[PDB]
Amino acid sequence: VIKPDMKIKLRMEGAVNGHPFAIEGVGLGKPFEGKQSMDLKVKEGGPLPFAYDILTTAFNRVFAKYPENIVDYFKQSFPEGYSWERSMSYEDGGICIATNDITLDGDCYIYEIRFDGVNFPANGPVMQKRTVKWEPSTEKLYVRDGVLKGDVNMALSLEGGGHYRCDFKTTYKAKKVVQLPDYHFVDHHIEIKSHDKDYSNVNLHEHAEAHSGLPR
Amino acid sequence: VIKPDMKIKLRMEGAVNGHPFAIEGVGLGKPFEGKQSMDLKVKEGGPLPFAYDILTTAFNRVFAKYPENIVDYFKQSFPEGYSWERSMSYEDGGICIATNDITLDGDCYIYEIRFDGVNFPANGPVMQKRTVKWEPSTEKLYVRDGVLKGDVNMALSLEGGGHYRCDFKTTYKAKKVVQLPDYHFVDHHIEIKSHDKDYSNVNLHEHAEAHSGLP
Amino acid sequence: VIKPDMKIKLRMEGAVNGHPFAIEGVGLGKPFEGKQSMDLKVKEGGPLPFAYDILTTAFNRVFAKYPENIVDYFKQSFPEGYSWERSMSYEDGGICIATNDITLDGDCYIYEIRFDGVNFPANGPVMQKRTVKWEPSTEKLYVRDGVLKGDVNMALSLEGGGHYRCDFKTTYKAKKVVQLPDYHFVDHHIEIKSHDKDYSNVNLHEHAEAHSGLP
Amino acid sequence: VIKPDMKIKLRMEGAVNGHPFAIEGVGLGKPFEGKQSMDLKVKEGGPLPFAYDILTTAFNRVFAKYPENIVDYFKQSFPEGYSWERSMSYEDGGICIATNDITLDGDCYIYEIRFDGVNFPANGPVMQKRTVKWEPSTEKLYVRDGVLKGDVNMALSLEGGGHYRCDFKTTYKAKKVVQLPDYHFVDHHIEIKSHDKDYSNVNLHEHAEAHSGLPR
Repeated sequence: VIKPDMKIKLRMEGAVNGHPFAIEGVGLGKPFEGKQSMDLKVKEGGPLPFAYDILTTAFNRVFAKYPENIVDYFKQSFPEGYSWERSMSYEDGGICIATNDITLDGDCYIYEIRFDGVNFPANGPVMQKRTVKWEPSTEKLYVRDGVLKGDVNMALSLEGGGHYRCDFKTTYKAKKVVQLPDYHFVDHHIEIKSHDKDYSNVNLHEHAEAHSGLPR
Repeated sequence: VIKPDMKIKLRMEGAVNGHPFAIEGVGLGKPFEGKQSMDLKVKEGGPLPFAYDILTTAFNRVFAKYPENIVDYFKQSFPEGYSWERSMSYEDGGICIATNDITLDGDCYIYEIRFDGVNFPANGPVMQKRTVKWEPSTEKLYVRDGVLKGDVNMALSLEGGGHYRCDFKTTYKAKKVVQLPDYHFVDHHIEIKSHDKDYSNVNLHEHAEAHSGLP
Repeated sequence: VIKPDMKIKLRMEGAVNGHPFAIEGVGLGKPFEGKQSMDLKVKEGGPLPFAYDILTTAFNRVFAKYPENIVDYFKQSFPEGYSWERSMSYEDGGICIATNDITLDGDCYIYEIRFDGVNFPANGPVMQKRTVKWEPSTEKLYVRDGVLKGDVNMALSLEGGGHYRCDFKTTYKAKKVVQLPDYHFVDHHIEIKSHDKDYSNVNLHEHAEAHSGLP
Repeated sequence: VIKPDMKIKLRMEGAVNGHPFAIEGVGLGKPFEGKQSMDLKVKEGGPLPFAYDILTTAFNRVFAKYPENIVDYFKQSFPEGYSWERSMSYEDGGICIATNDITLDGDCYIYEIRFDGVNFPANGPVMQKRTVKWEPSTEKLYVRDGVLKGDVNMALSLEGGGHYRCDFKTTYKAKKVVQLPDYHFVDHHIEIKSHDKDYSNVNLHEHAEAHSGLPR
């Protein structure tokens, strides 16, 4: 049920600082190559009055290249699928939380995403749209209470230099019993490859690969 | 346009650990006495698989008794009203965030509430429904960036003793220009007065009073 | 063995952002009235390159007025005494941690204090010495694992208005078995009454009172 | 002033939950190989009533292998040296903070370390000594206010499975003006290679290598 080429359809509904928005996307990815791409359109709440970048990691670790020697929690979970829950705590007190319920219909993954954020300062980099991109990162994954956790300290690069930090904590929950992996890592890189002026239209790419870190 | 007795209608839509739910409420309160009560009904997602208590502070500081010597940000904001944004960070890593948009229709406040929480551990007191009540508390309120902030370290009492801590951070935003207050406090006390077995029906009370502290 | 008037001697050794310092103090207080004062002198590391205010809460809850209806963990612990451990997490990522070991010699409490802080930004209000005073506050106290916990969200007022928040988490540990109290509060107010230009010499006051909250 | 083989002498003084201790160490490392090792002896406060593992990352990024294409803040800082300040926030509310002032005398680095920790629960993995080792990790490094920051979400493996998380935030401060690097990573792995029963004697090794993460 996992093919080398898969399709993606998503809808995100959410709010930031109380202002509602919705986004839909269609994309495709290569589960065994750890690559995916997507075209996204703002359907409600546009033009978004906050940095689009805070949304992009919400738009599926199935699309991570896993080696033979590491248990792949995500690929095992299908056809039933899995869901995730995530908090994103920014250094200036802004906080977002999101969830994705991921199902499979034929060769198309369907994401139902909810995203909510609060307490972003009016003069902060998020509401003033001064973010440039996410730096690449390494997520740490480990088992807790029979489910899988993923943590990572991320950073947005800012216009005119400097970085803006965010601590991500994710819980991933398979919809059926699956084999549990040992502690491992997923390196990833997410990139807006193109966008129009107010980000109503966005082409988004991600590359991700699991590994076991420095040996000995 | 603020009367001694006012009505309340609310809808909350939300999710905890990805589990969607919705609650409706009707109540009434006394803005100048700092009291309010309401009846709440789970309309979707019932029976709620998490402690009801995490929701109750989301179910309006206009219902706080303010003395003459303290600027009342909330009462000033009407008829236009105000909105709030809040994060609630629990000591075991559970996080909720909520927003309320509050408007006025005649004598009736209307709340549009959104509530979301994630990362509550399966074995923790929230998902295990081991909470008893919120202890009384005191919110600290202060101005930042031309809007009003409210912070408080809250605690839930737990079944079989002990407490479970949660740090609240709220931003309040008037829909019009109002006078901004100096640093002050709001003491409050929130109580579920009655409920049925699975909390499908709940009668909720709050009492709150602003003050300027210890000399 | 607790008298209406008691003396205090302390030494604090510490470091902020890796910069070592040391302070000595002599003072006196009134355990049953919940008042205390003291004179403090920087002995090493002067002139301190950070806001003095971050240190003052480290410079003893025995000097809190407890009513009859609340168990007094602190007064019970003497003559053996008690110790405390505390973290202070500021909103800009600055972190301090402190410990005090408190003993009794005749009529004189002796404090051995250690204080350390890191990650205060160069441009932040602590390293820029832009703090004015701590606002009055209310500590929440409650039992966990047979010892007493104290939590409070504190705020420093800043020069030119605005506030700077800090979350306090303390653990208090009696040196002997004592009666454990129920959930309660300690209101307190701490003030630098006088100081010289670079805070080499400081006269510090505190007033504190326990209570059970809002009904 | 940077040699392929360098010596290390350190003293750490500190307290955990108010109980004071002191440790001294002698070791050596290979700055260009990103390898170092050390023998440590508890001089005061033994036998330590808490997990030794909380101390080990306090016992110098000079010993990280840096590629040509990444600015090496640490090697540049010598002979004058640099200092660091660090907070370590554990998921059960335990908190440690430490500082190291690092100087150079001939071919020997001298570390003066202070370490303080509080609010470790009596029944937690630290006071009950149920930690096994630190998992390998990837530190994220970036410039802020003209100094270098390093953040990483770390994890201790626990006896009988499971992990215990800790968020590290470090500030590194060169003692002279040096070139500032772009955002980068340092993968590392720290290991107690041998110890006696109560950890009075410990042989500690670390391997570390800088890189720039996933490309494109």
